[PDB]
Formats: sequence, structure tokens, C-alpha cells
Amino acid sequence: VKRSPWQIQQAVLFALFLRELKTRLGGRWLGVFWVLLEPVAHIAVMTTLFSLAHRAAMPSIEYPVFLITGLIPFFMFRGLVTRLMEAIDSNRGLFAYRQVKPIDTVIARAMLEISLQSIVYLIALGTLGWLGFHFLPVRALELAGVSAVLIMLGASLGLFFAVVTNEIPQARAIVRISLLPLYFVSGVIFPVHTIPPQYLPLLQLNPVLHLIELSRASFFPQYRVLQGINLAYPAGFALLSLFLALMLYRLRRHQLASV
Amino acid sequence: RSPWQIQQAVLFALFLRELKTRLGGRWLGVFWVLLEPVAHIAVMTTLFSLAHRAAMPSIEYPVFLITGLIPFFMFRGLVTRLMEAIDSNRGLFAYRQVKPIDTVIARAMLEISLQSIVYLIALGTLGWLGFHFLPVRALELAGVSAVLIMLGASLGLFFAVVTNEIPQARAIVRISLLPLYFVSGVIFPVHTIPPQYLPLLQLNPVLHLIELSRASFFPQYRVLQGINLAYPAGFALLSLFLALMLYRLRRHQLA
Amino acid sequence: LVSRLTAKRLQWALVYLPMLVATVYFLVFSADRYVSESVITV
Amino acid sequence: RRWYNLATLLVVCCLIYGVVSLVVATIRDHQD
Amino acid sequence: RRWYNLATLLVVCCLIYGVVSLVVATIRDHQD
Amino acid sequence: RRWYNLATLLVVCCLIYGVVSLVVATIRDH
Amino acid sequence: MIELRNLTKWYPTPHGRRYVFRNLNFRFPDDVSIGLIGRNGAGKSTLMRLLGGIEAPNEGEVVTDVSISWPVGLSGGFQGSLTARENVKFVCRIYGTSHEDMLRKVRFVEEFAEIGEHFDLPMKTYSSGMRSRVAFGLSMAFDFDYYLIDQAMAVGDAQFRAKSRAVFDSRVGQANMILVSHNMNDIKEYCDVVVLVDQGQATLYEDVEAGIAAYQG
Amino acid sequence: MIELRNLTKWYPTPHGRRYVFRNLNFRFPDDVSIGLIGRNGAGKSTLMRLLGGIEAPNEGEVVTDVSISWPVGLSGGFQGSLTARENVKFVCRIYGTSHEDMLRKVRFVEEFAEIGEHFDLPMKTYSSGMRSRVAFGLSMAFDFDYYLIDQAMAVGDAQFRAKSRAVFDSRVGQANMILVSHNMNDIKEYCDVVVLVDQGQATLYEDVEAGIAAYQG
Ligand SMILES: Nc1ncnc2c1ncn2[C@@H]1O[C@H](COP(=O)(O)OP(=O)(O)OP(=O)(O)O)[C@@H](O)[C@H]1O
Ligand SMILES: Nc1ncnc2c1ncn2[C@@H]1O[C@H](COP(=O)(O)OP(=O)(O)OP(=O)(O)O)[C@@H](O)[C@H]1O
Ligand SMILES: [Mg+2]
Ligand SMILES: [Mg+2]
Repeated sequence: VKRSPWQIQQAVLFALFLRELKTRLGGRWLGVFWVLLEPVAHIAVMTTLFSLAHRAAMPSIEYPVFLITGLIPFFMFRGLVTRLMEAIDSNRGLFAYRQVKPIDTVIARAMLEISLQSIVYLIALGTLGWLGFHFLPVRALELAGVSAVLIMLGASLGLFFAVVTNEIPQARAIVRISLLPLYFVSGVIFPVHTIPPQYLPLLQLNPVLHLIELSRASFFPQYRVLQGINLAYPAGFALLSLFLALMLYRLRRHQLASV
Repeated sequence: RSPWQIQQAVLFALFLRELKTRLGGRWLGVFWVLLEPVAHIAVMTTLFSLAHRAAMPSIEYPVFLITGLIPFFMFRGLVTRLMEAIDSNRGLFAYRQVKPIDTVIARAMLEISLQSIVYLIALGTLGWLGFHFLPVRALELAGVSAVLIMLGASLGLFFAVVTNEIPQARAIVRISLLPLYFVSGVIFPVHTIPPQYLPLLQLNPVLHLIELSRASFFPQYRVLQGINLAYPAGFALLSLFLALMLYRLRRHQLA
Repeated sequence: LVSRLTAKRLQWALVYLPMLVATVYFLVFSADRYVSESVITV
Repeated sequence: RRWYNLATLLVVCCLIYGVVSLVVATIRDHQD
Repeated sequence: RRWYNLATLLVVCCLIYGVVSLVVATIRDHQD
Repeated sequence: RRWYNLATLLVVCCLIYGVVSLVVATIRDH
Repeated sequence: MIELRNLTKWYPTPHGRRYVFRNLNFRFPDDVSIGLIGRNGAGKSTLMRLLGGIEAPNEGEVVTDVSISWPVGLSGGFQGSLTARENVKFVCRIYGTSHEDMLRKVRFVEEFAEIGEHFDLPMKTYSSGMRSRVAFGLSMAFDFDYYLIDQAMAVGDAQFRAKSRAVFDSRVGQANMILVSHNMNDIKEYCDVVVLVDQGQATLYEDVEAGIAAYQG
Repeated sequence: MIELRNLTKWYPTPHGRRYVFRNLNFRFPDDVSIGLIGRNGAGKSTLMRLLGGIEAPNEGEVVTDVSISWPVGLSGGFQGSLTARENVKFVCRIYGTSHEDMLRKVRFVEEFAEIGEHFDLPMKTYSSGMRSRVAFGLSMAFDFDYYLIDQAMAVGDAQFRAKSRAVFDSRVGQANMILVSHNMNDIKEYCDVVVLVDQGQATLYEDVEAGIAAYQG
């Protein structure tokens, strides 16, 4: 009858999900294999050039498992930022039906990609288990909580960038490349225990480093954690970012539908 | 009129159009590009100054960084700006005299002029501070810079032509410019790289060109084994020939 | 349901009640713990 | 540490309430 | 090095003249 | 160093005023 | 029943704000088909966007106790790199429709447009007037009460005009039309009243000829 | 004079290459204004693209010895985020005009297109009518002999149509007119013969009414 706004929102989200599903992993499913073999392509060269270095840095942790426990969460974060940014400008012409609000595009993109990344995480864990490596986390609940905090932080940052940069098309690249240094300062590639102490405080300003360390601490036993690394700082960072991004979308809600 | 005059007029008009968008409405871009290299150099003075002095004490970071930054910045600007062409002038391909090659050519002239001005200003302000700034072998430096210019323009044209069908593959190319800045030896001397890692890096012609430019600039700057000009020159020539021939192939698809 | 959470219910269930119960526990119930510190090495 | 904990909790509660209110306002606006 | 310095000055002068000619053309076209 | 602390206090006050103005504009436009 | 209550719409120009529409208290007529005549630089397209709920008025409200179709327009409104088929599925999925009537709507849209294999090709391959047939078919597939037409049928053959007239006659007695175009015989044959916008003010003529003559001079 | 030489045009599609033109030989009559009409999705825009030098035929050629204007239409030919004034300036600089002649052409375009402050704004924030006015003025500001109007006059007021008719009558002695349109009164009032394209072939009707009747039915 009246089609209460929750029903309209869920229908729009489902339609947008189906629409961008074709555009995300190729029109002929040629991209799903690419995202399947991308993590193994990363870890192959990573272990190839760092196996002995990681063995000397810390024993009792296999390098493939250490790399897997930090890659896929970072893939989630990076892809969340990128797709959340591009969602608003991807469907400019679709803002012509009184129901496709700009927030729905980014929500559908996030809801598609978190599912895809959970799927590839499950496949990676199964593959690691099939090779005799350690794959079952010791404390899965805390790992899930840290992963959820990281996911919502990434979604918040993506929404903020989408609502801000939309008026500046060349700004996207400025934050499209900035993810690459984060791939080398978050401790995903190499353990942070070997970093010089004097660079430790400034490096601790990154919440992604804290989240990666906390997620790794809930995956392996006896995994030590750097002093000053906590969850309260990333939690506050992410919550404040989400509040600010929601407010900024509220202010410039009508500007984003200019088409 | 003669075709050369038509091409010259089209290139001049495209340069005039591109200057306003590249610089800005109030020309605020000059406040950025001039500040472009400095923001990179200063942080490296707080990172590996003592490490560089331990590595090589003959030369200094404020000059060693400049001798390899602005040439790399100019190569990267050539590649990026030439890759983003054609599309940014797609609506202008409606007058039968504006061809897709003219856009990349005009962007090449604009980037070359801007980066040459930046180089001159940087050398002037380096000599103002008392640092060594006059090149030792200017002609060899000019030749190596010209080889780098040709290689960069060739790569930009090739990527602009080949990305027409697949726009997304363009973006990762920009991402691919980031690791080169870390592996071309611009930030740090490459003499500290372990010996088993250098032969893989020798396949990068930008590293050879940067090393040769630094050798031609500084007095008594050593060159590692396997570093030559013949390999980058052949790479640039082959890439330019292939890019031009591929543009000849898809001459009408872009338009 | 979804179209029933007025501003009164949202404020009371997310700001007022948790603050009231926490401040009651902190001011009235919580017992204070003194800390003694030492610094050594072998 | 009573008062600092109370202040931090107050800020967190205010932020959570604001986020929830903004989310429900975003949801509500979808009309025909 | 007489001829070497002369060639260097030739290259520098040509580059400077080209850049200043471009700047002068832009100024003359903009100034109407 | 009173004159050094003055600039820091000015920066803090300006940031607080900006945040308060943004949030009050958000409330007003609601 | 459609009414306007103190609309004001402007845009963020570099030189201040260009107020396209100042305070408007216009009340539209009822049970008639309206022709928005206007002129170049007026607010006809903005009015049709506001009436369709596309963008909210800057300082006003558009009360409408009736269902109004989206503005068909002449540019945009369709998704890139997609065929018309998947565009129709997207549009009917927005409205929450069952699969059987969804396929029926897709069939109706396909049979309205005299398009061959191009119907399963992206919209870029379409001609400038084929997308108008696709848009008109999609708009007329759904049930509304006030179809907003914005110069869409200006790029169609005589067969397209005949088809549009026939389908609208098939929909006579249950729906209305708000048509904006600069082709005056179209307004003469399609509209019963005239609304002329001028300096941001809308004036109603109950006769086509009076408003059309004001338009000419 | 413009003659075709067995030219074939096709586009890359997954299902193959659809032939818009297949071995076409045609000779446009001289000293007359040609009405190029046809059903939707049948030439008339690829044809005008080839006439204006937009693209080249894959196997064939177009032979002329007469200057041809660029194909002004409903879209293209202008750069967004660029002021219409500097777009006209770029177009004038392309043809290598002197500074005084460039200023004269800019002034003529500005006075023809009755637009106020919006003339000094980016072309993206333009309505269809004012963009059409700017395009028509730019096309008429150059000394050509044949003008390629790709139904760009369908979104113009009575003022724009009257001004276009007057400015074409000002130089009707030497210049000519190749116009594609789906409206019929303008074609009758401008063109002297008719060229009808149906599938891949063009046919000449020396009588306007005969070609109009053939295209309509
Ligand atoms: N996106 C925009 N941003 C800013 N100003 C705009 C924008 N779109 C239009 N305008 C301005 O508002 C005016 C409204 O014109 P609109 O697009 O509604 O066309 P119109 O004059 O009603 O009809 P026609 O298609 O016959 O020109 C434009 O002339 C322009 O000055
Ligand atoms: N870029 C393209 N890619 C593929 N097919 C195209 C492309 N451009 C045009 N076509 C096709 O070429 C044929 C010729 O149509 P064209 O684009 O010339 O329009 P038209 O006949 O002038 O349109 P209308 O009369 O409706 O305005 C059509 O079938 C069209 O779909
Ligand atoms: Mg309009
Ligand atoms: Mg056409």
C-alpha cells in the first residue's frame, strides 16, 4: 500500500546491489578469478623475498598465515574506501527516479563487497588449512569484533571521502594512491617488532595498525602486542569519523543529486 | 594552408586551452608545483640525512635529492598527463583539425616547460643557499635528460592509446608510478642495495637514466656495473616506435 | 517498530539511562583502590 | 577515575545517539 | 673547455629563448 | 611564556567555535 | 490537486546565487493536460524536475496528493554501459514489482520501441532518437496520473508520434499529461491548458491560442 | 557536389559489425538546400559525421571540393567546465584567425546568442536552448558554403528560429543548407530537395513533398 520507507530502502538497495554486481566482478565473471588469485599473487612474492627475514624476526608463526591475517582485512579497508568513493559518481544518471538517494549507492556497494571479502577470506582460510598451516583462530569472537570495528571505520572513511571529494574530481587520485603507503606502515607486510623505537609513537597514530595488531593477537597464541596499542583509540577514531561523515552527508545531501 | 601550419595552430590552441585547466582559475597551481618538490625534500632531511652521510659523505642530501627528484617528477608528470589526454578533450574532436595526437603533444610541451622552469628555479635557490649547483658535464646531462623525455613521452602515448578500451587499467598505472619512486634510487643512493637485488633492478631504464644524470652532474660520482645508456636508449626507441605504430593502427578508433 | 522510536525514547534509552546508572554506581557503590608503585632491576 | 570515566562515557553516548538519529533520519526520507 | 662551454651555452640559450617565447605569446594573447 | 600560550588558546577557541557552529547549523537545518 | 507553496530555487553560481525561481504560489488546474510553454533560459526543465521529486526546492514545498511520473527529459535518466533491458529491470525493481508483471513490463517496453537487436546493446550504441522511444515506453509502462514529458518526442519519426498518440489514447480517461516543448502544433494537439513561465512567474491560460500568441511575441 | 565512393560504415559490437552504410554511391545536387530525412536509427548522423570529417569511412571515401562546416547537433562540439566565450576563442584560434577578427567573431556570437551573464559561465551549466543558440551562432560566424545542422534547432524558441532564419537569409546567395530534422515545417521552409535514407541507401526526391510523403509512409 503505502510502501513504508524501510521497504523502499531495501528494494532500492537490492536493485543497486544487482546493478553493481555486474560492474564489479566483470560482465562475464572475469574479475572474480582475479580477486581470487590476487592474494596468492601477493603472498608468493612476499614470502619469496621475505621468508628468511620473517624467520629471523620471529619464529613460531608461519609467514603465509601472518601475511593472510593482515592482507584480507587491508583488502577490505582499501576496497571499501575506493568503491565507497566511486559509488556516488558511478550512478549519476540513476538519480532520476525519486528513490535512488546517493547514500544508497555507497550502502549497496559496501554490502556487496563485505560479502565478497568474507567469501574470499573463508576460501583463503580453507586453503591455508588444506596445506597443514594454522588456520583456526584461538579467540574468534574478539577477532570478529576487531574486524567489525575495522569494517565500519573503512565504510565511514569511504562515505566521508565520497561526500567531500565529489565536487573535486581530481582529489580521488590524491587518496587513491595514499592507500599504498598504508600498505607498508600498518605492519601488514612485516612485523612491527623490528621497527626502531624512536619511530614507534608517530607510527602508532595510524588506527589501521592498531586494528591489524589486535586482529593478529586474537588469531595466534602467545602473540605479543606493542606497548600503547589498544582498541579504544581506533574505536573513538572510527565513531567520530562516522558521526562527522553522516553529518556532512546530511548537510550536502541535496548537492550530491545535481546530476 | 599547409598541414604543418594547421598542426602548429592546433597545438598552440590546445596549449592555451590546457594551461588554464592545468594551472587553475586563479593560477593557484603555481603555489603547488613550486611547493611540489620542497615538501618531498624536507621530510627526507629528517629521515636519512645521517644515514646518507654514513653512506656517502662526499655529496649532500639537498643536492642529491634535487638531482633525481625533478627529473623523476617530470617523467611522472609527462606519463600521467599524457595518459589522461584524449578523454579530457573528447568533446573537442569535432573540428576535423584536432587529432588525438595533438592533445598529448600539447600536454607534453606544457609539462616540459613547467618542469624546466621548476628545475631552473630549484637550481637558482640551491645556489642561493651556497650548495653546489652548477653541473660538471652539462652536455651529457642534457643528453640523458632528452633520453628520459623521449622515454616518458613514449610511455605516455603508449598508455594513452592502449587504455582507450579499458579505462580501469589506466588507474593502476598511476598506482604503478608510486613503487618506481621507491626503486629508482631517487630518495636514497642505490649503492646500499645488496648485490643480489641489483640485477633485477637493472631492467628499469629510469634507474639507469637517473644514475647517469647524477654522474654527469656531480664531480667524481661513481657508476655501478651494468649501468649504461645503450639499454635505456634502445628501450625508449623501441617503445616510441611501438607506441607510434599502435596509434597508427587505432588512429580512427579514438576519434 | 521502526516508525515508533521518537526523540524521547532515543534520548532516554541511549543517553539518559546509561549515564544515570553508571553515575549512580560510580558515586555511590564503587570502592576506591589505592596503588603502590616500586621500580627495581636485577 | 570517576569523573573522567563519566565524561568519556557522556561523549560516547552523545556520539552514539547522534549517529543513530542521523541514520534513522536518512532511512525515513525515502518517500514516493 | 672553450667549445664545450660554447655548446652548453648554445643549448641553454635555445631552451631559455623557447620558454620565454612561449610565455611572451601567452602574455600577448591574454593581454588583448 | 604568556604570549606563546596565547596563540595556542586562540587556536583552541577557534576550533571549538568552528565545531560548535557546524553542529548548531546541523541542528538548525534539521 | 498539485499545488505550489512559496517555491524558491537558485543555483550556486560564482557571481552570487542565480535565483531561477522566486516566491511562487501557483496552483495548477485539475483534470486537464497542461502545456508548459516558457522560453529559453526560463525554468521549465527545473519545474519538471521539481514536480517529479528529482530535487528539493531550495526554500519551498511542492504539495502533491497524486502520483507523478519522473521527468523523461532528453538527456540522462539511464544507466551507462547497460542495455535497455537491464535498465527496465532496474526501474521495475525500484518500484517493488513481482517477476511476472516485471517480465510483462519488459515485453511492453520492447514492443513499444521498434528496436531490433539493439535492445540488447548498451545505450551508447543507440541513436539520439532511439533512447527517446525507450524512455517513452518505459515511462508509459507504469501506471501514473501525471506523465511529465520534457521534449522527449522531438526526435522521433512520424511512426513514433503515431505510436505515442495511440498509446496515450489507450490510456485516456485515467491519466494526465504535463508536456513542455517548443513545437507548437504538438502543444495544440496534446494539451488543453497552457502554463507560461516568464521571469520566474507562472501564468495560466485556459486557452491554448492566447498563451501561444503571448509566446510568439 | 559532395559525392560518395562505395563507403561502408560499421561499429564494433559483440554480435558483429552492424552496417550503417554498405557500398553507398550518391551525388548531392548543387546550388540547392538538401533535406536529409529518414527513420530513427537510419543514418543522418553518421552521414553528417562523415561529411564534416568527424570520422573516416572504413572502405570508401567522400569526395568534395567545397568547404563544409562541422556537424552542429544536439550534443558535442563543446568542452564542459569552459566558458562559451573561450570555446569560441578556441574555435577561432583553430582556424588561425587574427586577433581583431577573433574578437569580431566573439562579438557576433555574443550578440547572436541573446544570453546575459551566463555567456561568461562554463558550458556545463547551460540549458539546451542556450547551448543550441551558442552552437548555431558559432557555426554561422564562419564563412563556409555548406552547413551541417544535426537537428540542433528542435530546442529553440520562436525568437531563436526567427533569428536563425534572418541570419541565413542574410547570406542565402552563396551558402547552402544540409539539414536533418524530424519536424516537417522547418524542412519545407528551408530545403529545396529531399534525400531519404531507409536501410543503407540514399534516394533523391527533387520534389520536397514527394520525399516527405515517402518518408512519412
Ligand atoms: N546545473 C545547473 N547549475 C546551475 N545553474 C543551472 C543548472 N542548470 C540550469 N541552470 C540555470 O538555470 C536555468 C534553467 O534553465 P533550464 O535548464 O530549466 O531550461 P529552460 O530555459 O526551462 O528550457 P530550454 O530547454 O528551452 O532552454 C538555465 O538557463 C541556467 O541559467
Ligand atoms: N557509437 C555507436 N556504436 C554503435 N552503434 C552506433 C553508434 N552510433 C550510432 N550507432 C548506430 O548507427 C545507426 C545509425 O543511427 P544514428 O546514430 O546515425 O542516428 P539517427 O538515425 O540520426 O537517429 P535519429 O533519426 O533517431 O535522430 C543506429 O542503428 C545506431 O544505433
Ligand atoms: Mg528543459
Ligand atoms: Mg541523429
